Amino acid sequence: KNFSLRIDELEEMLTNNRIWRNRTVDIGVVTAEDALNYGFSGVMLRGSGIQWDL
Amino acid sequence: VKQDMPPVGGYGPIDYKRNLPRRGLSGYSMFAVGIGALLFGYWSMMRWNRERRRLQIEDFEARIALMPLL
Repeated sequence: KNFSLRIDELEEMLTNNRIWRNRTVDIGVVTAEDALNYGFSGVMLRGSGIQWDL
Repeated sequence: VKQDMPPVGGYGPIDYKRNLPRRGLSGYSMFAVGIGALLFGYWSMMRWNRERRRLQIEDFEARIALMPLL
């Protein structure tokens, strides 16, 4: 019950911050084909637009 | 028997959605507040600087009066 408010506090802290974005907006861009051919699984696929969950 | 089970009606609601209330004012309000603060500061500074110029002129003419004896 209380963990949703905890996640809301964390997302208020980190997501909207501009300094947090400046370290993460254009860092480590991986294409879908290069993620598939490198044996990536999980979030590495799901952050690249590949719809795949076990 | 006795085990760990949920009740007959189940448990209460549990949230899983992002909650950002969007608290604050519009841009026009804060910009107008800043402009009004700037205008108030400019007016107060103009009044105090004119008074300080008059005081400096008075002190300078005091030195003008005191110069020949020195």
